[PDB]
Amino acid sequence: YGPQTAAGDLVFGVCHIYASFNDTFVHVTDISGRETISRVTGGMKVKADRDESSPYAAMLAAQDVAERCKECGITALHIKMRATGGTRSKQPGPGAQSALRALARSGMKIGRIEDVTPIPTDSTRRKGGRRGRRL
Amino acid sequence: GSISRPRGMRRKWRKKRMKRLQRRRRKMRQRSK
Amino acid sequence: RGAPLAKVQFRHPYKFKKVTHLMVACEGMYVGQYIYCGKKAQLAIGNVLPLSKMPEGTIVCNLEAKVADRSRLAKASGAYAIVISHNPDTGKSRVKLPSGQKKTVSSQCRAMIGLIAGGGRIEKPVLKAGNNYYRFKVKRNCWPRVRGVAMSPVDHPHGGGNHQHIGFPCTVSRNAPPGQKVGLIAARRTGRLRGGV
Amino acid sequence: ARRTVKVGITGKYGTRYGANLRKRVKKIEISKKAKHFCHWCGKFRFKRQAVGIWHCTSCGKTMAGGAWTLNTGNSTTVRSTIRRLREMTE
Amino acid sequence: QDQNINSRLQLVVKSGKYCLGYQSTLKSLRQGKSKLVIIANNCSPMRKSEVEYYAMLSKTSVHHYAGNNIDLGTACGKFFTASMLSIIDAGDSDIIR
Amino acid sequence: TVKRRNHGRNKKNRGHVCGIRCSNCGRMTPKDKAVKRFIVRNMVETAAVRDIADASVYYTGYNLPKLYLKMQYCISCAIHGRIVRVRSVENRKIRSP
Amino acid sequence: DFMTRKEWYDVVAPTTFTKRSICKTLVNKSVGNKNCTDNLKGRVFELNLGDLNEDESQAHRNIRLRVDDVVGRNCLTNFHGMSLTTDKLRSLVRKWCTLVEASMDLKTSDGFLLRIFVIGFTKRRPNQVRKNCYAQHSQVLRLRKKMFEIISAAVTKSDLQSCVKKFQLETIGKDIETASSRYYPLRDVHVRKVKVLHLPKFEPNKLLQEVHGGELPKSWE
RNA sequence: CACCAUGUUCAA
RNA sequence: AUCCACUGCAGCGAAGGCGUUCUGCAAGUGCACGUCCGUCGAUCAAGAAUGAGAGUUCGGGGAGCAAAGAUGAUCAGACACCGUCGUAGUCCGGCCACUGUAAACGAUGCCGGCCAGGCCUUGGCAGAGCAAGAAUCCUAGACUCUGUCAGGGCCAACGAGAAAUCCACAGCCUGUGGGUUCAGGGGGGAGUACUGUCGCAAGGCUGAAACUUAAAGGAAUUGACGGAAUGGCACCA
Ligand SMILES: [Zn+2]
Ligand SMILES: [Zn+2]
Repeated sequence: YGPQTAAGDLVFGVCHIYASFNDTFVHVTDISGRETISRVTGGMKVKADRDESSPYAAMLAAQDVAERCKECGITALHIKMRATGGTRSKQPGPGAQSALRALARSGMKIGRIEDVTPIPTDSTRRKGGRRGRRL
Repeated sequence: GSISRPRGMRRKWRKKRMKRLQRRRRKMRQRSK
Repeated sequence: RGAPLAKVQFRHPYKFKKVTHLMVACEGMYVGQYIYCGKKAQLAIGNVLPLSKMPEGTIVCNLEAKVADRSRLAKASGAYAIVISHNPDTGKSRVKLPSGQKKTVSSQCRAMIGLIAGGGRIEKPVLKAGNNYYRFKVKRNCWPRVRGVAMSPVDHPHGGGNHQHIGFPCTVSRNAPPGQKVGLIAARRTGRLRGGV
Repeated sequence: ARRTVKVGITGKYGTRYGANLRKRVKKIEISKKAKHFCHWCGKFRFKRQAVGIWHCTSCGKTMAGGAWTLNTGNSTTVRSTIRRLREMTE
Repeated sequence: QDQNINSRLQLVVKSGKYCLGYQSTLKSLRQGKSKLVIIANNCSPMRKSEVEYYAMLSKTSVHHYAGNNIDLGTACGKFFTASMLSIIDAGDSDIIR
Repeated sequence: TVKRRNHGRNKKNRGHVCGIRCSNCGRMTPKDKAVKRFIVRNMVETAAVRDIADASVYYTGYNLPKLYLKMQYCISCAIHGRIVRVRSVENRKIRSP
Repeated sequence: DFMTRKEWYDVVAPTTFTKRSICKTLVNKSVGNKNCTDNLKGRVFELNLGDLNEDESQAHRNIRLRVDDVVGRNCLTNFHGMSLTTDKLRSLVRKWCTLVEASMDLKTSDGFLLRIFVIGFTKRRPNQVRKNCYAQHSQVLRLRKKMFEIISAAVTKSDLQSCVKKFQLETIGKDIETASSRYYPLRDVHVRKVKVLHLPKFEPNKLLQEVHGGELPKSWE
């Protein structure tokens, strides 16, 4: 099933792409965000714990979410990319460009593109003491 | 590195050992008096 | 009582008279003060006005729990409640009680603006047994208090034994009959409180 | 001459009840016994009659506040918050 | 709001005539001696109103000091208090000007 | 053996400088001692710019949004992630990129 | 499997914006006692001005519209907030300048309470040789008082519809950067964010025919 | 950025 | 709880330290000046007031982080680094709570005089300019130039230094003396013991000796090494 509109129109959902260093969410929802349509993570497409953030897992996840959002009736995506943000890291993880390419090549039209990494006007004490994650 | 050759262990840690010694001594003399 | 009281004299509603009511005193209230009671009263210390004319930061005492009730909340020394929020949909109001709880009471309940007087009295350590003697001698027959481990098993579920001890868990149930409901009544937890409560 | 070093009004308790408790009761009893400032007449005359009751021997005023001191700190901040709330919802 | 009242008061007490006190002020108001009546902010409301009424009868000016009786005395150079102050002879003070 | 005339930091006329947190390590480093780089990237690199612009509606080359990061590093992580490299005693006095 | 129990609703924007038929939103259908109208009542959508007005010159502005009433498959969205884009204002902020920020809570005479946060940056004169173009603190206090009274004179004594229309036609920013040259020249003066804090009673017919004019587009179904 | 501890005495 | 970006060879404060906006309160420096006083000043044992963080005390608060603890890995071990929790603590208030230490550093006492050049920057004052929104008017706290006073730095002679380096000083020093305070006398033992004094305590300040030893130490050089970087290379890789 799907929505009904005139011939020359595009149904726009919003695709939140959560690209942290440990996983990768691809999350297609209604423009409100209130109604999830389909979300797939990089950990649903691989066996190893490592590959949850691999560029291949994010590709397969954004694929398998694009096919289902087409099944539902969504044709274009306003894209909202996100890193862990807050205090962790404002740099988007590896499986972000691969999710973008997956959606674009798969066939979803791409509207706006955005960065919604949570950032602080000022922040709570970051994890790891004064000396940080000594390695 | 940041420092030149402590001729023993870390001065902070031997300072700390001295403090522990000193209050053990203090307790032994508080036993008597 | 720990808080001072106030004889406050109003006029009679329908008689030529003067009704002298008695209410727990507000901190700062003095003799000859002209407190004001009603819906159109102003937000001044000591005034009694409905819980709806109060902005959402007001510090109140002598708070009612029901409409037409008369001051059943926040009445001990240094007690005060804080008006958190109002709801006009229901005509009700969330208030933060001295216990730290948040109670919802109708916005027609009347409070008194300010603190309850006589505050700071638990910040003095009673130094003698005689101080607490005189304390409770005017309240009720409850002091001193023999502890149950020091009794005999005929007098308390804790008594007896060759060493003074409780042989069973102190945390007793809530459905415990009256007579074995001694110890920690329906305790959700025990031990030292650390972190959050 | 000076009659005590640390003990103050707590000389009445002598040796009993513990130093750290006599400390607190000294801080409390100095204020309970002292004459406080009357913001009405401008004289340091408020004597504590009972717990929470303070009578001014000059002005004659009778005020309710404070077990051991005329004004608690929460009272002085409550006055300010109530004043500003009234100021804004004039 | 300017605060040179506390400065002109030094001039009044240096040279000029003042009446410190409720009764002195009322006597100056009953006669035609007073030119200004300063009133401490903490004064009793009833005495405040009484002095303001006497001043509106005498066509005299009243100034609310924004200080206590303690501060009014201190501004006068005094180690006592004063709720009222009557200024009979300004001298060189330049208050009402 | 003072290695730097400014002792690893740009603090001058200050007593205390706010301590910031390294981007990855999470180490508290003074705001002036930290090796800080405000970097601007794109949401998309040219390895994907054509493939996305061909499927976009409101974007194209020279039009995609950017990332503005401001990565702050401690000296350890800077040297490790080769944001900075050890320089000669004479090339340490070079302060312009 | 979950799409079987869902309908689509058209999201219709107010009179200010050119494009109205947008955002076919989803919801679970009705099972009798519980309907989906009160599930859509409050469904805030963030929508770019570049799509609400179809011009790319305004594509750096997200507008958050709140659903307030539904008619058939047409849910009526009113103004709830607006903001720049992170890309936009992070490109705006550069280093050696000085940013002046201002925040006001004002009333639009409709009862709407608005928070307005405006951002501006000091400007380099063309002949300038120094690198600073820093403003002084007294200069920034004066600029902020100017900002405050400009934003007031703009939004208050003007209904929320005209306020939104100005936010589109960003006259507040230009008025501020024009008046700034007397204290310190400002650049890129834009309203960073606008929020609706407290809104009055609903008045559904008012919502229907004053913030819209009717003309509800053809709700395809 | 898995983990990688040690090297008898004088003599050179 | 904290005030990102702006945020810096920037400012302020005696130092510790200080960063959202409006606002109350008192204050400081600098600058301008035919204002006043008229030596009232410099440095300071004793004394006094501030003094990061940790720590203690009494009452609250507890998001996040986190000693101890728990706990999963790693390991030969690993109550270590790494991971998940987690208590005190970090936050607020207090007779004006106590403590009174830091790589509290510029490892550089304070007051005064003189000290080549070039560059950047902060705040005034002075004199100029082609030098600024809406407009086109009009002025404008913006910008440019010059001078000067005060401040913050950078690089470049003489000099100094054991050198590193210093440079409005670490110069003016065997061609040694402007004034003043504090501290040091090879390395350890030892900032220990005893005693005194302050503190609730932790502890601060004060502070040896017996004995032991020929070097410790500082700067710089050449090589070697590096689980440091860069760049070449080898089928003994
Ligand atoms: Zn009195
Ligand atoms: Zn790091």
